[PDB]
Amino acid sequence: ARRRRAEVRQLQPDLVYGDVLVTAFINKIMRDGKKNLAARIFYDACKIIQEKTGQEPLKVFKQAVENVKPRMEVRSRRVGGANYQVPMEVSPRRQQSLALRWLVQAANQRPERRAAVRIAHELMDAAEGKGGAVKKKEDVERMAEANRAYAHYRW
Amino acid sequence: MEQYYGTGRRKEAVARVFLRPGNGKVTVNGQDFNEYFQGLVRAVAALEPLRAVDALGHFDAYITVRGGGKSGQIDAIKLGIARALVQYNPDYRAKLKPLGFLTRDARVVERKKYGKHKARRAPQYSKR
Amino acid sequence: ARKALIEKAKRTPKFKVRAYTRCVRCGRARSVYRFFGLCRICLRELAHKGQLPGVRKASW
Amino acid sequence: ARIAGVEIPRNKRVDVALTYIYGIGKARAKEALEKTGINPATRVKDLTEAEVVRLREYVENTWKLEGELRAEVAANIKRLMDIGCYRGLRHRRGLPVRGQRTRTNARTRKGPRKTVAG
Amino acid sequence: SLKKGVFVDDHLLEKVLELNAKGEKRLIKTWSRRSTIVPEMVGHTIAVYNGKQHVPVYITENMVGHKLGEFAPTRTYRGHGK
Amino acid sequence: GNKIHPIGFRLGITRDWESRWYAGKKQYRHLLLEDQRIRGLLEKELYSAGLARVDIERAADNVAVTVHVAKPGVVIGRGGERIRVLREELAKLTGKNVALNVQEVQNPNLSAPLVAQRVAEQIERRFAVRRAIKQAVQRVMESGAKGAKVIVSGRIGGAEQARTEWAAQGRVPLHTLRANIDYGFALARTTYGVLGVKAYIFLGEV
Amino acid sequence: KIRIKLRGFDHKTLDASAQKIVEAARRSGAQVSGPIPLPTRVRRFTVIRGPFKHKDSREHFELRTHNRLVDIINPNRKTIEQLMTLDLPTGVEIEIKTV
Amino acid sequence: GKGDRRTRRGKIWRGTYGKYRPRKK
Amino acid sequence: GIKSFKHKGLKLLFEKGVTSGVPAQDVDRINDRLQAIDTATEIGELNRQIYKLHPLKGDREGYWSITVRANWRITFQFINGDAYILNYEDYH
RNA sequence: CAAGGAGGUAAAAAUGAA
RNA sequence: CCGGGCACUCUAACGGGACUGCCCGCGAAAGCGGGAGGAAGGAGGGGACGACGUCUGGUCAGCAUGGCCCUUACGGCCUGGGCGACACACGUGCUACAAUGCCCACUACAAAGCGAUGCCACCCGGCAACGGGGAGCUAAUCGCAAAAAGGUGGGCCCAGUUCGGAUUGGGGUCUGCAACCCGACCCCAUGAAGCCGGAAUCGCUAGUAAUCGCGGAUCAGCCAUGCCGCGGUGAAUACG
Ligand SMILES: [Mg+2]
Ligand SMILES: [Mg+2]
Ligand SMILES: [Mg+2]
Ligand SMILES: [Mg+2]
Ligand SMILES: [Mg+2]
Ligand SMILES: [Mg+2]
Ligand SMILES: [Mg+2]
Ligand SMILES: [Mg+2]
Ligand SMILES: [Mg+2]
Ligand SMILES: [Mg+2]
Ligand SMILES: [Zn+2]
Repeated sequence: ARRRRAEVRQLQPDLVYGDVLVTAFINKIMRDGKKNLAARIFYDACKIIQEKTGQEPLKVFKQAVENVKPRMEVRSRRVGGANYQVPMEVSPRRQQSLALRWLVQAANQRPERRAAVRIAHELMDAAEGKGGAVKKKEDVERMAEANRAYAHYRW
Repeated sequence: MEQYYGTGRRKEAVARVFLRPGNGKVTVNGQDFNEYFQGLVRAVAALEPLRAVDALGHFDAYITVRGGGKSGQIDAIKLGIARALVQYNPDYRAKLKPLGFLTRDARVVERKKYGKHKARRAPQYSKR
Repeated sequence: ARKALIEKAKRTPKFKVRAYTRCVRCGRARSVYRFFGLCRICLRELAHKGQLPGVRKASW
Repeated sequence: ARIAGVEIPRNKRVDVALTYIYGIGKARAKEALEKTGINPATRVKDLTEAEVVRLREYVENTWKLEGELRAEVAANIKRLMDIGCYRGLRHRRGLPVRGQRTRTNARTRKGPRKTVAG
Repeated sequence: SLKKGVFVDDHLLEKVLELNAKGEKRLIKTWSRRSTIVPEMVGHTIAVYNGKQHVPVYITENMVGHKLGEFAPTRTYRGHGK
Repeated sequence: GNKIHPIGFRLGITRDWESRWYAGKKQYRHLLLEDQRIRGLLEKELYSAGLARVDIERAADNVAVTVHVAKPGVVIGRGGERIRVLREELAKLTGKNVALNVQEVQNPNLSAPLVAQRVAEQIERRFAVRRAIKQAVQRVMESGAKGAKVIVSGRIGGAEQARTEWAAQGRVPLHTLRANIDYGFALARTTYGVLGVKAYIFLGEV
Repeated sequence: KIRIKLRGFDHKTLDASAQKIVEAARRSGAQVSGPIPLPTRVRRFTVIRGPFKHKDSREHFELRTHNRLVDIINPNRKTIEQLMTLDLPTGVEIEIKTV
Repeated sequence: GKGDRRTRRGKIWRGTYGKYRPRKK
Repeated sequence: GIKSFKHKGLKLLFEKGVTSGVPAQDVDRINDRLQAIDTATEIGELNRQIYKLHPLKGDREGYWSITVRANWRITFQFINGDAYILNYEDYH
């Protein structure tokens, strides 16, 4: 019954960057608890960003996250055996989490061969507003758009 | 040549940190602070307390390490480096506390408990 | 088959592989510790009794 | 190149291309090209015809392989035809040869499930 | 799989060898697969025990590493409803 | 229910051992069997003494054995028998230094094994169990105890229906470690079956 | 030159009885290396708590075997005299060898 | 390939050694 | 006709006369019941007052239950003049 | 600021063992 | 490795160390929130500890024990068979379907435990399992063990494929009186199903889940992918 509001977990800043965000992204890359392979892939992809574009990956990655941020999402709620879906706003914590999660997932959805090039490209596509994650973001906002009827149920 | 305390421990890892006041930013034990820790991204985070202070290579590192794996050793080194510069510079306390570079971090591997499959992972069931 | 069966367990002749362990306090053939010569059942009994030198509860 | 009974594997490393023969596997593969004295990492794409001839001559001879040894293997099972042993009956009933568990599993010899129900 | 032993029952062989000089009768039992096929006395029948009874198995070359009882199944099965 | 043996629960701090010797492997097994057969042989022809303990100590062929008894009446002055061959019959499968001592348990009403054994005798005397429990507790409580508790379970007074008679005065905290709680148990053999008597005796600690 | 080892199940009896020999050797004309705490050899075993068949939730025990070392210098029969047969253990196993 | 008897990885998992996993040096 | 057993003791008493699987004082009892279940051509014959016959409910549907003694019941499936799965079970 | 009297009320979810 | 020294590390024995004691605020109090204080905190993180009682719960096959029964036998010995049967159904698991992946070589970094009726260094034969030797070790001395994931290098290039290892032929080894029913490994050759799972269903809130190897009990051997432990790298999220 959540007596404690569960305090927000804080991370360690990365190497060379100091991000309070990049490490969170590396973590999503991480599988089976191998931060070595995870971090390497991201920094690898950072080197890949430099090639296809003359931009610093610290902004390319930053803007990509900003473009894959759900303004509002759909929430299933009350009365009628939980029949309604109230479109709710998204907390900065949750926009944060969804952005990075959808990025990595869409990144591994790509037909490319190497994990680094998937990350790099999906970030470049998302920075422009083209990524498959941006599709996911825009999709979730469609659902939230179509439910404005009983949005006044709010909460 | 010289000596400066040194007791860094983190998750079954022991690291004795010295540092000798010389511009040669050096290594210890096996090979380089590189070499011995190459391919390992977070390995260079052990030198962050030096970045927290005014040490751009003013000391000659000498850290003999043992026990655990690399990451714990690296973590322990961080505790030892900080334990040195706080020792021969008692006024460098007002940075090891706000930044929190001084903690043994009691976070250690929890015991396998019977019944459970491993630590906390319950063995999974069906009623039927 | 129990009385004539704790006989064989101490008799131990005829081929070396036909010989087997067996709790002495009981007659148990399973979970017999070589160290005490007892089954896991008896061992627990006596450990609570205090009749097991040095043997003490494990908490850590 | 029609090495034994097969020819298929083109541009794909001779130490690997060799594997595509019933009788070669992996150990006899590099064993055959070190004894014939040919580079394993080659193209397989019809390289030096001489290397291919030597390879073919050694491989196709030496040991039995392809359809010939399939016949021998099948004949070794036909050994336990006649009035054969227990191991033959396991080849007869279609059940696992090495005395394993057949209460469950053993699907690789029994085949897919049939379901009786009762 | 033995190599330097490769054994047969002494008692099976005692009965088998002292009934091998210049000929015999196929009346010969046993109680142990444990043995081995034994060359000589090939044209013989060895009633092997399967746990219930003595099955007359017949030797006609072809058999070797297969001792006896492989020629004496212990179970029956026969069918499963069908 | 399910509760751990209040003796084993201590063992370390509070309540020491009962067989105190050290050995490595290849020896522990043999010496423990002998040790237990001593306890087994003693219990038989020494029950009339009512023995609270059977402490045992060793030091390479030394085997010391201390028998605690409420009333050591069965010792009777040196060559008056009841000790001579009696402490010498141990070495018929031992042959080692059968050093048998006898202790005088002062108050039997504060010795848990003796309490339970007195109760278990009364069950076989066909006594009213519930009244026997009550008295034994008060008897223990009468002799200065800080807390007591007796438990008989099963087949009470014969009669087809297993019961469990319960009585306890004062303080008996089993969960506490600094407890000094004496635990005893006894089998009452009856013409209608077997029932078990638990006895808890408590004194202060800190 | 004289090396003595003291093994034991109870640590309190060991830490005390192997300290007597530090006093009975120092006050007899010798240098004594104090109670050397050799590591313990813990011998655990885990038994199912019930006589029945309740596999989950059991209870385990351990048999800690402690080792303690002490060395004395010169093997003079002045220190030897006291540590010869003035033994006060409770079963504590003692090893005496010189090398 | 933790179950293939022809790998250093499968030989680890099985425990045993051999040709596909020599007893060091 | 009895055609299949689930209880080994029951199986042995009717087949070989082996009585060591049942209580010793219920030997005659269990016997007369089994013979009745054997001779029964329909469930209606297993209806004597001393049997307290009834079909079981729930997951045991399709089964029947005559009373041996006390809390003890012989359960089975009767179908087309035959009983199957003869068991020796408890009332609780 | 401290509430009396007023009125819209759950869903689709049935059974019982010898 | 020696001389020597034991301040570091470690080893194991007694101690110190927070009791929201101290600051701000709330409150009648208890207490709550917040802050320098330190390694640590408002039960620091895990164990051991399971009230009166409930389930006519579980166990007469660990043992004890009332009653019923068997005694040229419902007991006793032996050889052999069986518990390993297989048209099927369910539970708990292991190994996978691959490229944050697989193979080969090189090269590091642990903890907790076990061993002289054994662990067996180092040589020798052998593709190898293993066999011949044979040193040390009653063991913080010698040995089991090189931890593995990691790192570096190189090779496959997405294909039932160097993924996957089932099944089957053949050839061997070791324990054991003996391994056909029914042993574990080693080597050659086969290389199946599986390209990620219907309705449903489980675990876990911080060294935690995941992933990686390591020891022990039983044990001649082993059907252990199990159970009990050990450490390595190490997430995500909790509005409510
Ligand atoms: Mg772990
Ligand atoms: Mg389990
Ligand atoms: Mg109805
Ligand atoms: Mg408590
Ligand atoms: Mg019941
Ligand atoms: Mg009994
Ligand atoms: Mg079974
Ligand atoms: Mg297919
Ligand atoms: Mg594919
Ligand atoms: Mg929790
Ligand atoms: Zn026993």
